[PDB]
Amino acid sequence: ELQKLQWAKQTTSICCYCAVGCGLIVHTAKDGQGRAVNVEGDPDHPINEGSLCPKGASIFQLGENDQRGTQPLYRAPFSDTWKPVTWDFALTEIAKRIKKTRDASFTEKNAAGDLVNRTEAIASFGSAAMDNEECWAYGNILRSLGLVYIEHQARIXHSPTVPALAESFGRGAMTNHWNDLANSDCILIMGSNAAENHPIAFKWVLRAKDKGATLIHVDPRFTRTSARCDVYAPIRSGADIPFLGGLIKYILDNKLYFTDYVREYTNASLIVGEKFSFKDGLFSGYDAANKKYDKSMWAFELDANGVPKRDPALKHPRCVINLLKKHYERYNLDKVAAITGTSKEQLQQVYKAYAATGKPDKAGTIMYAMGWTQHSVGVQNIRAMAMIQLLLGNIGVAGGGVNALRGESNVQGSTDQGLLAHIWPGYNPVPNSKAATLELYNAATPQSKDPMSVNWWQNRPKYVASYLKALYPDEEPAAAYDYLPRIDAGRKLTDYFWLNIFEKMDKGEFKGLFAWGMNPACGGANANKNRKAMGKLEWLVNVNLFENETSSFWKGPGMNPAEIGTEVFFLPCCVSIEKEGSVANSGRWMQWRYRGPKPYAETKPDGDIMLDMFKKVRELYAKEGGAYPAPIAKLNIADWEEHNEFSPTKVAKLMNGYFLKDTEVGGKQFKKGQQVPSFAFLTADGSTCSGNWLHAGSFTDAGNLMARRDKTQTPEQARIGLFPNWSFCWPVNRRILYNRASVDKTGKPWNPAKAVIEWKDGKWVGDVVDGGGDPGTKHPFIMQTHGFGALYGPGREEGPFPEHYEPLECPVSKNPFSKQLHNPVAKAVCDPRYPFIGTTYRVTEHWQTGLMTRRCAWLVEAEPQIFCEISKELAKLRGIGNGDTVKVSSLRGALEAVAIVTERIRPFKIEGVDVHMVGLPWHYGWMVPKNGGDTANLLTPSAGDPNTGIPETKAFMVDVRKV
Amino acid sequence: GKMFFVDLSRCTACRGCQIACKQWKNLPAEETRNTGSHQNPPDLSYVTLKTVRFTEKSRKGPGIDWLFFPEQCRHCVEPPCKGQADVDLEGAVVKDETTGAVLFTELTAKVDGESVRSACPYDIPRIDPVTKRLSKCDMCNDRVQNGLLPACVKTCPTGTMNFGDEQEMLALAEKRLAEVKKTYPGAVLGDPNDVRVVYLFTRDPKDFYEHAVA
Ligand SMILES: Nc1nc2c(c(=O)[nH]1)N[C@H]1C(S)=C(S)[C@@H](COP(=O)(O)OP(=O)(O)OC[C@H]3O[C@@H](n4cnc5c(=O)[nH]c(N)nc54)[C@H](O)[C@@H]3O)O[C@H]1N2
Ligand SMILES: Nc1nc2c(c(=O)[nH]1)N[C@H]1C(S)=C(S)[C@@H](COP(=O)(O)OP(=O)(O)OC[C@H]3O[C@@H](n4cnc5c(=O)[nH]c(N)nc54)[C@H](O)[C@@H]3O)O[C@H]1N2
Ligand code: SF4
Ligand code: SF4
Ligand code: SF4
Ligand code: SF4
Ligand SMILES: [S]
Ligand SMILES: [W+6]
Repeated sequence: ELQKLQWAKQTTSICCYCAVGCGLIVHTAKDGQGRAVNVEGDPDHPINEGSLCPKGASIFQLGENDQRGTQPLYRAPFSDTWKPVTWDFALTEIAKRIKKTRDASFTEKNAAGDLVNRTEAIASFGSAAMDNEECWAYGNILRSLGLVYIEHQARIXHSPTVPALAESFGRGAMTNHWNDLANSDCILIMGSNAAENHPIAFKWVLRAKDKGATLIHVDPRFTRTSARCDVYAPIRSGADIPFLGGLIKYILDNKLYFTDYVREYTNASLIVGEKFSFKDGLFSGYDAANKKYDKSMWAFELDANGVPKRDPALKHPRCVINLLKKHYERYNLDKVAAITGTSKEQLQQVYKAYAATGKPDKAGTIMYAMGWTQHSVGVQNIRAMAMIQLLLGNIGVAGGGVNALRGESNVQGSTDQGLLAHIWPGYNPVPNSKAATLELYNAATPQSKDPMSVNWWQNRPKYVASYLKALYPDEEPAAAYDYLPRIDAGRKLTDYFWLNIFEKMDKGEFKGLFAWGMNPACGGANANKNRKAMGKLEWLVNVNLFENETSSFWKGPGMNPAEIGTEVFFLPCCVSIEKEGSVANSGRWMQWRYRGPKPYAETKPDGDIMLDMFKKVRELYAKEGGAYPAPIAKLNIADWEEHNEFSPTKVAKLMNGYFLKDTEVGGKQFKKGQQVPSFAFLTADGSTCSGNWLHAGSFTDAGNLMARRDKTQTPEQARIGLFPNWSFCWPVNRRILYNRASVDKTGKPWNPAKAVIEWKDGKWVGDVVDGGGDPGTKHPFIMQTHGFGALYGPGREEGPFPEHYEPLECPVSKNPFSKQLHNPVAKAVCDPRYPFIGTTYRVTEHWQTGLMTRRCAWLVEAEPQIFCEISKELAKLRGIGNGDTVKVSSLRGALEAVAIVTERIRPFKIEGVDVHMVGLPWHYGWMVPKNGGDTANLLTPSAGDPNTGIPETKAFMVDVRKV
Repeated sequence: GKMFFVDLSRCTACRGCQIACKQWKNLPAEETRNTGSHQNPPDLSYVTLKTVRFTEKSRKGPGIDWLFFPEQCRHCVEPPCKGQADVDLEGAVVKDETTGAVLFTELTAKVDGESVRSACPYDIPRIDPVTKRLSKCDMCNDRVQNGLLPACVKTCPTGTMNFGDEQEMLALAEKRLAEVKKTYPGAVLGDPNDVRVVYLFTRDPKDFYEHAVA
């Protein structure tokens, strides 16, 4: 035995950093009764097999860290010091702030006289870091209290992309999963630095290369990823759509599309209306006054029954595929090479390697993460990726898919639980003020008269009603519908989002903010503005592991605490390894993890903080009345708790759901109190509750499928690494989405040697089939209204086909592809004192704003200080020596950093001028360590895209000077 | 005996290995600063048994050859360092006969530390300026004896770090060298006959570090 581990209890956990979802083994002293003594990899976990990057590998030092918060702290207005306080004090006083703010601000009905039952005077940030049961509980508490301004991380990195995937495939989520990358014949990493940002993914990527795969990195910078790819192709910032449009023209010109797949499974054969046109960078229906499109002008020509007309011969000139060929003929090699800055030989090399996967028995995958997709045409960047993949038949197949890598360990889950302003759990929209009744809310789901089209979203009334039953089980859903807040049908949706919460804050329009598991004073673009703007709050509640730049904004650089009136409650939460619950990884794997050490000092799990806090508000309403009490008083928090504490287990069971009576559904008898076995058995009549329909099938009478640790696989499962008995993925354990597309109309795989599903003897074998039905009886994209993979995407604001519009304002004046320079549906100053393109990105060793990793000695030891990476050319021009101190400045702020002069950064060539890109990490903050530096977000602008409402952190103008 | 095979053609410089070594042993962190590199700590020391060395080499066309070298004691079959130390006090350095591990005991405070480092053809040993103890990678010999992989090997996500019986590892290194040559045709095994840590280099070992090979 090893003395260190000999007397400790061994439990399993899941990494608290990135969305790979690596397994841990935690050893805890006194057979679980004391502190952690060791954290390392779980050798049995099939994603990491024991391996950890330095973030997971250092979780012992994160947890057993004596800089962690120990008890609530209170900061009285204008004080220059924290006073330590009891949980009782903190939470009772926070409950009184909420009540006072709500009673004073609540609006039954807006201007137009519509019912809205909301408060706009309190906003909430966070968090993808909380467990799935905490995320769900959190959303329901904030909405019970009437909040609409409810945002977290997902807004910044995933919101600008998800609608690309939803339009193309019918769902927003990563299409495959990490293990599946090993099955790919060609891996295109584009807007991702996965070797640093998803490091255990490279176990599977280098395994794909062992099996013959070509690895391609397309990045403006040569990275740790780049060092291990076959092909590094530099691209100038914002030239992604030229690159991908050129790949589409290459595929059609050279006839490398998967013809049968394209004919049967995509909307290639659909006939677009005569009103569709495109000329000089504008599609038909353009309103030049409102900078907005009439999308009805893009409608399909519908048959007598209301079904889009198809020409399966693909001859009709208004066939999607024919309009597609015509749209992309402008993206020739010379034009694309000139704008991308990628050599013609290297474009040809990448096009020929990747388009070879159009072969039925070859698979290409695309990995992207955040990259530079933040801007107004990021959604169209991801559309082009989706369309390429559909052309090559790489959707639904092993080694295929669009692997939109999620960032934070549970950003998939936090999004699924609706911690964004526009969604309830399970991607049911938040009602607007015109959705007066449940019947009317339900009236908006489009129907299909195509019998082959499953159009699964028609089942929405079941999910909404089953949802309202888990919150308000004694009310009729129609009645409960009126307790939850509604947004203005009149307002721009982006008015309720991240960037506008900061804009509103800076105008004093908020009394209260919850900074729950986030560090906005470092996370938000233009930190100078947001730090000042946080002054204009009455109260700030911060729930975090450590004191930080947000909790302590009032004593930050250039701040005088005396002048600042904001009252702050700092509530210290427990680490991931000190609590039980589930996190949903990038692959939709919902994984259970267990408590190892008891919470450090007087820290609490988020669930207990939020439950106790709400209970205080409810007891306060039940003593002194106030604005519209019913939503608060009737919420069923009883199903959330067990032995007086937040119960992850009970909340997870409520999320899956259970029958409120004996019921017949899909011709099967179900007893009241039974767990719902799948969302296929939810009802709209109040027979069923489910906190989240996606979670229906996750915790059944069979028990907690998320806590399965079973590596049992049939040979066809093990050949592609599905691991279907390891935890549980939504929907209903379908590991690869769109898998019906992986077989012909008889149920035989395109690639037998890597089958996903196969029809053998009356049954789908391998993965769980994505949509029930015999081979050749259903369109494969069951969440699509029409049931096809959309090459032509007429629900996108920017147009049905991706078109290059220049996202770099400052150094570019001419569009080679059209007369239209910028997105015609979307005021950079470009002050010439700031000639360099600044960009922010990550390193392997630090996490987000560095609030967690700047407290971890081993990670600071490897990356102690903020740096600025620059080319030798820019080094030569500004007289900067390797390691010299530099000043980096913009219109928004300035900071000092260590120059790294490296050949890994090259100047761009834009309209025959050298433009220098300068690279900073955004992992640093003024609180810790000494000499670390401050956030790169001192430099960034808080001007974003009218349509995305997402800030600009990847291309902003700076100067860099030797100091 | 046991052998590491370290395939540097697979390394992402994640520095999982560097952090894992310190987590397993509960080693303190050095005071470091950025002096124009990701590399930190800059060097092995009394409290740093493994550091990932980063080297940028210019190449024709876009990008670089970015060379990563996670440095540790090579657990030499015939340890120079022992030969030097067995002159001041036979006992300070021993060889576990089970594992192959070359181990520095508490008795290294008695010998001339300076002299043992100079004997090491890989410049590996480091001195505690307080206790005059010699410290370095101990092969995680406790874990190995208990049938566990060393911390740096279990943590590695890429398949760079490999550990096992000297027979299986030399077998794997020969078979891996053949496959790797198809991408990095100048790839070589570092001193495969003298050491228990066999590095596969993608080119001139000396490009990875001055003491990459003897
Ligand atoms: N180690 C580590 N891992 C993390 C995180 C962390 O903080 N540290 N954070 C996580 C989170 S929350 C997220 S959302 C993800 C983000 O994951 P990534 O998107 O991989 O993260 P970044 O390093 O910000 O950006 C990726 C790459 O995009 C490149 N890039 C910049 N502009 C362009 C462009 O115009 N085109 C293309 N093709 N590439 C461009 C950058 O040079 C960089 O190499 O990572 C997650 N993982
Ligand atoms: N310039 C620039 N800015 C960026 C980015 C960029 O690329 N460039 N990236 C953007 C992106 S993609 C994102 S996702 C945001 C991230 O911004 P934030 O989420 O605000 O960043 P952090 O707070 O550092 O993220 C981790 C947080 O989780 C908390 N935490 C950990 N475990 C728990 C727990 O159990 N409970 C609670 N309550 N908290 C816990 C930690 O204390 C820490 O505050 O930043 C954005 N900002
Ligand atoms: S940060 Fe991501 S890759 Fe690293 S150990 Fe954690 S989950 Fe795995
Ligand atoms: S073998 Fe053990 S002691 Fe040696 S470098 Fe690896 S983790 Fe550190
Ligand atoms: S590498 Fe140096 S310290 Fe390690 S066994 Fe060899 S001579 Fe001794
Ligand atoms: S853990 Fe493996 S991939 Fe990462 S630096 Fe160490 S040897 Fe290289
Ligand atoms: S994220
Ligand atoms: W993110």
